[PDB]
Amino acid sequence: TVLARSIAKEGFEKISKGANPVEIRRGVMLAVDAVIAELKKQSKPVTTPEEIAQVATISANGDKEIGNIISDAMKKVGRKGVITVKDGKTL
Amino acid sequence: GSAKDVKFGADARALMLQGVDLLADAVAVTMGPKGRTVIIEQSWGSPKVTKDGVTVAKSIDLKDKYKNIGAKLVQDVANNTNEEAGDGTTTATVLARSIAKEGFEKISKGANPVEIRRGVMLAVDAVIAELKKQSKPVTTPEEIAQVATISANGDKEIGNIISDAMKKVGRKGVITVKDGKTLNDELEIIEGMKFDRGYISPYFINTSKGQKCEFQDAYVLLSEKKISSIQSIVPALEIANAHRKPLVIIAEDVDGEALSTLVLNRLKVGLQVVAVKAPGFGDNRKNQLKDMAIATGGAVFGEEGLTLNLEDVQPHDLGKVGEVIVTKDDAMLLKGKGDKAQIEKRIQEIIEQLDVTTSEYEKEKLNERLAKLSDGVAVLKVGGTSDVEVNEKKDRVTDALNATRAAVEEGIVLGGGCALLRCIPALDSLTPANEDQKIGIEIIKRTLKIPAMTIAKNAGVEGSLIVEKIMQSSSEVGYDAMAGDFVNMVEKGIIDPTKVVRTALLDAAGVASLLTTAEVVVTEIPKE
Amino acid sequence: GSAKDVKFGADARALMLQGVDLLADAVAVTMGPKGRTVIIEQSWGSPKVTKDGVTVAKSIDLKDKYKNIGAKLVQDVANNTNEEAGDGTTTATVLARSIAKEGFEKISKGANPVEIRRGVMLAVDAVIAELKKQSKPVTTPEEIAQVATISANGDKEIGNIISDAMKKVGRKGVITVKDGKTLNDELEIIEGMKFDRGYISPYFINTSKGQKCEFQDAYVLLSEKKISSIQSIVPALEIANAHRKPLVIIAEDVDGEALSTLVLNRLKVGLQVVAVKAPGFGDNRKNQLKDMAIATGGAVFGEEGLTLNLEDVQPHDLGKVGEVIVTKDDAMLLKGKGDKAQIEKRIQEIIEQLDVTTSEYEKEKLNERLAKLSDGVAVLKVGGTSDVEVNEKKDRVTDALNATRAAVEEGIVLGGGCALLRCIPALDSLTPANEDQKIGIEIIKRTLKIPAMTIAKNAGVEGSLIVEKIMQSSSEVGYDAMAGDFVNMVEKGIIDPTKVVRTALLDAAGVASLLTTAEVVVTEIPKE
Amino acid sequence: TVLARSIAKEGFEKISKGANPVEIRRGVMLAVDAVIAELKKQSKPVTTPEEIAQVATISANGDKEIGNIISDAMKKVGRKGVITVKDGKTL
Ligand SMILES: Nc1ncnc2c1ncn2[C@@H]1O[C@H](COP(=O)(O)OP(=O)(O)O)[C@@H](O)[C@H]1O
Ligand SMILES: Nc1ncnc2c1ncn2[C@@H]1O[C@H](COP(=O)(O)OP(=O)(O)O)[C@@H](O)[C@H]1O
Ligand code: BEF
Ligand code: BEF
Ligand SMILES: [K+]
Ligand SMILES: [K+]
Ligand SMILES: [Mg+2]
Ligand SMILES: [Mg+2]
Repeated sequence: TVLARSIAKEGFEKISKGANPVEIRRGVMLAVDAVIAELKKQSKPVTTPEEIAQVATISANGDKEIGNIISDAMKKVGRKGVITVKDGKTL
Repeated sequence: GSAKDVKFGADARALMLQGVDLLADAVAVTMGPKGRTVIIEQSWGSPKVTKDGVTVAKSIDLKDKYKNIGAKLVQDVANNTNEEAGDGTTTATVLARSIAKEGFEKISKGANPVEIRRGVMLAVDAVIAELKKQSKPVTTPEEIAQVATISANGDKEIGNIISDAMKKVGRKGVITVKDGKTLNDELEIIEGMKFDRGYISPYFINTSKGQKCEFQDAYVLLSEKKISSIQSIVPALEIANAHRKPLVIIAEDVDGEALSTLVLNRLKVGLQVVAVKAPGFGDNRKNQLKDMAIATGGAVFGEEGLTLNLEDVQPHDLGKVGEVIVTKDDAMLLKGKGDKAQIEKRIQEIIEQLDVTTSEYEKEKLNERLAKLSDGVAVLKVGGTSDVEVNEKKDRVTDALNATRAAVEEGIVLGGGCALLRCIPALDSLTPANEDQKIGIEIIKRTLKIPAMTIAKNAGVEGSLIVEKIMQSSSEVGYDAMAGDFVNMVEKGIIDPTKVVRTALLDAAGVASLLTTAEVVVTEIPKE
Repeated sequence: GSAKDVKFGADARALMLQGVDLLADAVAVTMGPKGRTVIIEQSWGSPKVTKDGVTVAKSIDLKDKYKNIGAKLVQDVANNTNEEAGDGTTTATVLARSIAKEGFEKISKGANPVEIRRGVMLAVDAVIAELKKQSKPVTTPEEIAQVATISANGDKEIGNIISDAMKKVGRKGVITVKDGKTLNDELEIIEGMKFDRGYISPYFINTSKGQKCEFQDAYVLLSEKKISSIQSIVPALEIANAHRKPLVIIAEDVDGEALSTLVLNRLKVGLQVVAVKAPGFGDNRKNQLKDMAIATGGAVFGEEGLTLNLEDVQPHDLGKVGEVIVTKDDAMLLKGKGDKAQIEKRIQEIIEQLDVTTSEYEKEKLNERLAKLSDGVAVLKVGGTSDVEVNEKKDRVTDALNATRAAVEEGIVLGGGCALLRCIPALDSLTPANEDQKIGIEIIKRTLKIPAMTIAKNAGVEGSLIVEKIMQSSSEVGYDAMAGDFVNMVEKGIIDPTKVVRTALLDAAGVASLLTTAEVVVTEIPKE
Repeated sequence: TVLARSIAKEGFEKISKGANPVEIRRGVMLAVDAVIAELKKQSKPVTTPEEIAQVATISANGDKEIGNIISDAMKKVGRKGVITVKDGKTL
């Protein structure tokens, strides 16, 4: 959403009388294609079960118990197994 | 009746022209390259984002009764052009406004607006007679790629896909567009026959693969009504087992008894059979099973007034196919040995049956029978990342696709507006019968400049200045509004179907020149 | 009951006269050449664009109760004239207003409005008695073309089409207009009989064309009640196959059993048959099948108190037709060999059957049977590019077509208003019985100038100046408001039916001279 | 006045976020200095008394009596004399 607003805001400024927004669009998508082409180069596969524990901990807003539970559940079922969450009752 | 309100003379003319000017200012921005999109609120979900000048015109409905009269009559122009030609609706709306505005000036007390109407139509007849002279048929498959590329807002992928789809299917083949799912566009050429229905029992799977029943050189049994009993089904299988070939059973349905027979002989020693219901739903399948029969060479059984029965079948009475592929939701027959000399006679029957009638549903399933039977159809799955995007590109693909089919039948002509600008010298030799018809011819002479002028205006340059320098120039020279300089056209690849140019002009002039003959306007009271 | 509001004297006169003036100013602009169209808001779709002066009048309904009374009473003038003659409705509305205005001026305290009414009607009687003297029958087929050309707003193509259609069908033949599809107008002269009903089973198509069954030199089987069984149908077909001619089966219906036999014998060896139901709907078809019978020469089977049965048929008992054409929605019999000496006796029975009765629907289908049978009917499919245009051009075509059919029965007279202007000398010899009757005669004497005056006005010239220079001129001279100069009329081709002139005058004077006798007006309260 | 609006209109378009209106002013005055310096080159002095009648005739909305009257008044008083107008009474 912040990326959407930023492209909207920066787009609703350059619209003068001589600008072609449709070509600006073509350039926007050329740039997006090239940048998602760079992410994949500097990407690296996740191999160790501690990288699973880190990915979980970060997107859970830094809750480290969540990271250990999700890493444990994914070790005992497989990284492409079926984990599913429910409304617990305990504390 | 309803309490009404009347307005006379210049006051009413002004209000309607305000309605016209609004609806045309809204649509004029979407013209040519450097044209611009229009966001329309959809009442239920996310909005539309268009560039087509009918989605823009049909949406805009006005509060005031007099302005709405102007808007409605412009919707009628944009709509008549869309149905008749498929592109050129913005070209129509701007030509319409120009004829209304130029008309709501020459209306003095002594002017005869009806004779002016007659002169306007004298001018239009001469100009569409001049377009047809300077027109030329579309011949090379590079000209097809060009027309498609132009009407798609200069997207060359659209031009190549449509030219490719039209080379492998024929210039009058059947191309159809769908909401794609991937990110890129795809050309899928269905070759052969297929209907949206799978095998009944998941025991016919002999593939050891993705849930398929797969045969080669099979027989076909076509039944109109159900196969209820063991009695009716047994003779066909004796034939199939005797000749030692697989068998497909296409019927309205296979009852649990005949079904229990089929599954049994499949699971033990291993007779090769498989069953599917009919395409459907009612009266249609009766024709469509008949189509399949002559495509493979055989007879539909249980027919109403032939009543070919199942109990007396014979091996020649079964259809023959080279290979059969059946999944859980669809069956495909590929290489029917069906005496092509007779299926062509069939095709000719179905094509006249559509030229005769139209019901939007009989003609729908009608084209289904041609496509399913004829030379494989092309389908175009368009890409995109979000929904509103796909609907835009899909509006452009269809306008690109309609344009090419209107060029192959009626020739091409210069683009950028230069098609009409190159007709004014035709108007300069008209000899009007009186003063009023002279006014009309001058109305058209001015209006022919509007298309080129509105493209330069949208490009950000001076409109009339570009128009003047074109007319001074040669016959093949005109304005490329993207590159922003003058070019030869056909060498550069800017062309439009002559059909779209002439129908756009004709539907606009027709409607507009009648509005300008008005003197009174009667509207319902706006109670609340 | 409902709370009401009363108004007396000059106040009510003024308000009603305000309502009359508005509705008549709206329509007066649509008079003669150089008249101008009027756009009416339709509550649902694109608006109308008319020039007919009743479509303009029946729409205008005013908010105020008193002005609306004026409007309604002018609407009733315009409508009485249309139904009686079919053209001249603008002519009536301006005459009605002129008698109303001149009447709400002479109403002082000592005047008697009802004797003024009596004087007006003495003047009107004298003038329509003068029209009939200066009337002359229309004889040459060129005067037909002129009457049409004039009342169609000067469209000469329309005049040639209606004159041609009336040469090939008879001056009292049956011409009827339809919404055409092409760009130009088409005259189609239907030959024989045709009814709006097609074949039952789509297996009788032997044309390999636009879904037609086409026979030559066929038999006809006319049945009043259904053909249910194989039993009743077989003997007729044995006749048809033996004589080796096709057979058509017009019955109330063909039940599925005899139908199954018909379809069977068609699809194998190939007996030539076809079936259609009766025209309909109830008691009518009983007469129309009998009409069909004697037109071809045969017998209707199952008749009530004759009950000709199907099982004992004979080849003379079947009708014979030279050519048979049946499509998916309509069948046409062309050249029935029916002993013309007897179909003529039938015509005489049906024409006496209409002179006796009138129900607006019994007389409707009555005329359907006459036209269908003898001289064939003409249809006039009108061109145009958009809908509103076709609807406009169609209002003008019908007004021309009503004019020609009202001229061939009651003669022609000068046009441009000169018809009435050449009657004023008749009023100058009336000797009124008292003062009030003199006022009425003077009212009409003034009113007779209104038509010529309102035409010149729309043309942009001085109305009354042209009217005077006409009266000073000879008897054949008057004003061509298109060319803008004085001409002989018949040599120039400006003429009008005497029927439209007198009925417009008579319906206007009739209603207007009664409005002017009013002293009180009672209206419902305008609650909300 | 028409030249002013055209400069205002054309000026209130080029004002984006990165444009410098004050430097645009400097260029405007560079252009104006350059153009009034070209007028003075293609200018020519007025010598004949018919060109006086012509200038007067033009700026008076083409009233030729006015042009001749002002030429006569300026022949009889000097080209830098004093002419002055009053509310006349005659026709
Ligand atoms: N790249 C271009 N340069 C100049 N003119 C063009 C170009 N592309 C299209 N045009 C012209 O613009 C007009 C608009 O065509 P149309 O399909 O009606 O566009 P729209 O769909 O926006 O109305 C056509 O007459 C066409 O020839
Ligand atoms: N070309 C013409 N020149 C002069 N008068 C004409 C011409 N055409 C029609 N008129 C007159 O105008 C009147 C209007 O004709 P009609 O069709 O009844 O009126 P409307 O215009 O309401 O249809 C008629 O009396 C006719 O004689
Ligand atoms: F808006 Be386009 F010319 F159809
Ligand atoms: F409007 Be017309 F006089 F019928
Ligand atoms: K568009
Ligand atoms: K009229
Ligand atoms: Mg379009
Ligand atoms: Mg009329």
